[PDB]
Amino acid sequence: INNKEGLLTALRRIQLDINPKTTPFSFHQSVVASKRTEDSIPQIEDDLQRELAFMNQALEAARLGRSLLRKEGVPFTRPTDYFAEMVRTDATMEKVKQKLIEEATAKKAAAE
Amino acid sequence: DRSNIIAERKNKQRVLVLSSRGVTYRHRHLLNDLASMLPHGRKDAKFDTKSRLYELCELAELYNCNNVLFFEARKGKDLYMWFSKVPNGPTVKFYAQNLHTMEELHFQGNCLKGSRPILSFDAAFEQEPYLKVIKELFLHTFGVPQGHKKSKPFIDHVLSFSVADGKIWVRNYEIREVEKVKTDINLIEIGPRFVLTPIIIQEGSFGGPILYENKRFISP
Amino acid sequence: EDGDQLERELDAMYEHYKERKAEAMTLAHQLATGEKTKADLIDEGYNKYAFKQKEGLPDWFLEDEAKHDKPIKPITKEAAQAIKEKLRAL
Amino acid sequence: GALKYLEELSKKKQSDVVRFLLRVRCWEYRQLNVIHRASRPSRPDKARRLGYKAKQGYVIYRVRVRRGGRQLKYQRSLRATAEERVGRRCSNLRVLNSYWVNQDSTYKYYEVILVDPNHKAIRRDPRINWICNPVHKHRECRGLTSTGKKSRGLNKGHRFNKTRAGRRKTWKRHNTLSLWRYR
Amino acid sequence: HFRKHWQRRVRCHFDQPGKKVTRRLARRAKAAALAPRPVDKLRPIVRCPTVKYNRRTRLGRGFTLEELKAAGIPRLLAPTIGIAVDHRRKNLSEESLAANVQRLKDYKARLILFPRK
Amino acid sequence: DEIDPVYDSDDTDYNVPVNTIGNIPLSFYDSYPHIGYDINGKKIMRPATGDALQNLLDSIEVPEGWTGLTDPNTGKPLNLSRDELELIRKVQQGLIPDDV
Amino acid sequence: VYSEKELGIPQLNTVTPVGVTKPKGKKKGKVFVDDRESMNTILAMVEAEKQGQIESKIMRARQLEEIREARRIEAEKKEAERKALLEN
Amino acid sequence: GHKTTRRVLKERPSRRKGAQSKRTQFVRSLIREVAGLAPYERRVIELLRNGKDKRARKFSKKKLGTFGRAKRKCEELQRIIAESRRAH
RNA sequence: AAGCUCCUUCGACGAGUCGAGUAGUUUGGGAAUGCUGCUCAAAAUGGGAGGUAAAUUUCUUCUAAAGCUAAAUACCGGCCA
RNA sequence: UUGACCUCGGAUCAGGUAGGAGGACCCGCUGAACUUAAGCAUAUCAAUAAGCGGAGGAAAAGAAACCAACAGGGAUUGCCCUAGUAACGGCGAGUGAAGCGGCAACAGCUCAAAUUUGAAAGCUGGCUUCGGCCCGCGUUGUAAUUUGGAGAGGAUGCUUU
Repeated sequence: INNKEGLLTALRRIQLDINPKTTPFSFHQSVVASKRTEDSIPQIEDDLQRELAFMNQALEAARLGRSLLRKEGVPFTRPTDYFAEMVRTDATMEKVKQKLIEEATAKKAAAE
Repeated sequence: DRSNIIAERKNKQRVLVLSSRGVTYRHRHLLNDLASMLPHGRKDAKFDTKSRLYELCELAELYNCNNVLFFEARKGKDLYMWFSKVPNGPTVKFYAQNLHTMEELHFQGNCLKGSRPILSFDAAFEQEPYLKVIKELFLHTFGVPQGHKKSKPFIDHVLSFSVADGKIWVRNYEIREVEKVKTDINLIEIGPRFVLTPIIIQEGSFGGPILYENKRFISP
Repeated sequence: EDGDQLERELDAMYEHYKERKAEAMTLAHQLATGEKTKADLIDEGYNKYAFKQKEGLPDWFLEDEAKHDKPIKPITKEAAQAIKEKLRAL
Repeated sequence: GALKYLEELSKKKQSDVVRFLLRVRCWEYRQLNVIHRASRPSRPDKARRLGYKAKQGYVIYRVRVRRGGRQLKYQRSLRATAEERVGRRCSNLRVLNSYWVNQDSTYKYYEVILVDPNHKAIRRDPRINWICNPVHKHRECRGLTSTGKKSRGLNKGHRFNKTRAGRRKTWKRHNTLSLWRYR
Repeated sequence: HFRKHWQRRVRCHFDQPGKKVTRRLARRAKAAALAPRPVDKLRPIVRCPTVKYNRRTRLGRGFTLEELKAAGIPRLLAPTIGIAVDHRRKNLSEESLAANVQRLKDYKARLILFPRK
Repeated sequence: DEIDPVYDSDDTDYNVPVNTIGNIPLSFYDSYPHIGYDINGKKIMRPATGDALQNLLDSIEVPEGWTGLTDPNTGKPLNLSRDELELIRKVQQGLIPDDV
Repeated sequence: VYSEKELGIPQLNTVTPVGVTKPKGKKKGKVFVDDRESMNTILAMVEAEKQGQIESKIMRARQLEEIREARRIEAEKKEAERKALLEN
Repeated sequence: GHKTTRRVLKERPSRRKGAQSKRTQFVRSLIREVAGLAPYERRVIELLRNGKDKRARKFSKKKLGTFGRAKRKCEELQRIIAESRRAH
């Protein structure tokens, strides 16, 4: 069951107009990648290549949005003068710092 | 005018994130992660499963919310996510399978709680029709309206959507600026990693005619 | 009839027996910081002891009810510091 | 029908009239002692459904117990504590049951129904000679009352796998190394 | 798996023949009490619930009310002649109902009932 | 009917600050002349510098609305209004939850 | 116990911003604060660290206000220099 | 699975083991009208009379803990308001 | 006194208890595994626990907050053998 | 003035009851550490040892707010198996059930919710010629009937003491 006509009419009812001619990237804030990325992923199981493909797609979208944000003039670089709430706790930051330090110390201690 | 959007033309959008009565701690962590990421949203928990989906609709009407994100836990092991345009908008059911929350110490990424993300949509969301619908609903959900002042103003994180087999994959990355050698972006994963198998798309708010049935879904 | 004399005797005996023998600052902090608003304040003020007669009742019974009508609300170290600094005199 | 109406009052116990009555009775209980005798119950409907009988040998005792924490919580309920205090007070009687009657910001108030095992009306009544039997000595002390069963988890289902047949007995049964003759 | 004191919680089985002979004496004592009656009450034929054991059948707890009524044995008199009665069970199938009715009819045909006092 | 996504008068977020700064402790921005950034991205200055005599007088006799809390919006300490003080008094006493 | 500078631990985007970070091992940039005002700002922060704990709220506030004035003058001079460079 | 003929079972008396009888409805309503209202019930009554249905629903949910219970309590309070209006 | 059959008559079923938030304790078990303590506090086409993507919470199975009860079970103790 | 009703007390009044002991097994409260992880802190030891309270010849549990998805099972309890499975875990050390199935034994019931209302029909005590006389409890509810895979009430015609 796939009613394409009904899907199209429902999306027509939903649709918020998204036109670069009419509407700014500051508003719509969406980037559509040209590549399908299923070609970029040869095998589903391979975690490394899957992560790399997602990395590539996200990076391309980020660069495109960044260029559009310069074209619009909206601020984009969060300055060192700024401190604000994080999505995760400074305690979590301290813990991940501890884990990284432990791993590095173990490595170069094994070298020693 | 207390719609709390300071903008030329306002994107009045609201998300009500609801959880069910039997959600696992991992699913509650996922709820907390999306609640932190979505600043035009309201958290609520323990909706009785014996109630009705249009009763979810009056719940969203009570909270004045035009979008609802429903977390239904089945077996206490399998997540079901409902994205619905509340008043009379088509709704999508996906099944969430693989779960990774922000509290795991292998992500090594962090951003602003509520800052606007770069929405990185895949191409299949641009060709395929039911993926058209999913893209529209997802844009309306994670849209983070323009002049909404409960958001911080500097863009530093990317929410990327990408289908591989038949499944939507969600990724969250942080933009790190490093100056070029005689400044570009390195993306470092932050948080919610949850794998989506689309199941159904209904025309109504929560009922209505069925339009897409994913005839490749094998249930746990 | 009116009981005024007997109430006088009871109050005199109670006075003779007496002779012989953070939460507010926490609420103020919650109101100041963007945590709880006016509607929340009245909602929390509708307690089990709401509509407690206090004017026409005898002093001894009012003192007993005041001793035993204290609800336990969470407190904060910031509120403790604030009350200590407020109580600290010259 | 009057008991049904009383049950509805106890259901809407937060109403105006019930709040006033519990206020006045709380003042009276604070004025009285920690443990005292009632010939007639404060909530006759609750007493009747718990088993109180208008017979010579049934008594009610009203007891106030301190409420709050013991951050270690005292695993015995205040109801069980009140029943145990009643047992040490009148060791002669047998604790039939108990029910909450009132509460305050410092004390919680319970009424316990007690039965006299040495009165021959109680001996004759074949519905109560079971508690006349000697196996029911200090049921409150052995946790055999309703609060005891609730705290011991004496219920059926997969939710009560570890406690449906006794926690310590289940532990012992699972940790015994049984060795047969023909191994 | 010997982290704990299996030394204090080891219990042996040297009393197996003793328990066997005790059980035999107990059933013999029950027979002596109910000298002409059978030692065990009649029980219905029921089916194992799970899918792994559907095709196999076993003994139940007691007969259903509908089965007793169809067999013509009163509910209050069946336990006195030695028929286990289970009020919780329901038939839900003519096959099981008929099987238990046939079993009860065979019991009636093989039973001799004595006239009170 | 289509729901109009508007804060109600009773909503928790009915009034949200302009400072855009979250639940961060006030230890930050102590050395910086501004308090955070607004929507557009422009930093918000301290309002003014308190006088030494005024600070000494406040320490000697703290005002009625003094709470010892630094305002997340402005460098000056946050002070409760008279209506807020009356609300706190009414909540503490329990004599009148709702007026009239 | 080993030095974090030697340990190749990447910077993390906690509450304190990472900002823009130099590529590893290649030409870290040089920024000069040769200006007397910048000297005074950093020196005043150094003296704040040297003083440390003080028992007077007024003294702490005046210390903070002085070093805030230091940043303010530094920022004004930097803005003036940026305007001059834009002119040139 | 197996093909067996299903029978029709007798209605168990344990069905509806709650309350649906008119006598209990009478008793419950009479006890309501003799006893009165709780503080929160009266607050929600005031909200509904003033017309703040959303605010009343939110307050009821906050006091009770469940959406269904909040909706139900709003329902009884609404019929109480209607019955009082008819009585007046 | 008692068991039944039939019916143009009826059919009451346990509340600071469930439940929500929260601290402690405990378990293989955040659908909080069970319990206790604090705040709020229920319903009567009700409530509980389950099944299920199957298209909306359909379906299944039981009635919690009163109580009694021998036998199969343990037994370094008592009277013996 | 008098007499009730209720409540609170005294009596070297009459009749009884509670201590303590024992504690192998049993029911609860409370509750460690050594050790292991070749260091150690979560964990483990252990929901154990010590301490406290309470019975019996057994105790406890016990007649589903159960198991289950069945072509259904049908109180509790103990053995074998499920099984070192599921599940949880500095996912290290490790921890660790349950349904079902084969058995042993098997027994079901009492209440609150009703108006006996054409009759408190119920029960305690002392006084006895031991047969029946009082006193008191009690209507703020003692007898009979009834407890939801039910029942009540009439009619109805069989069958039991």
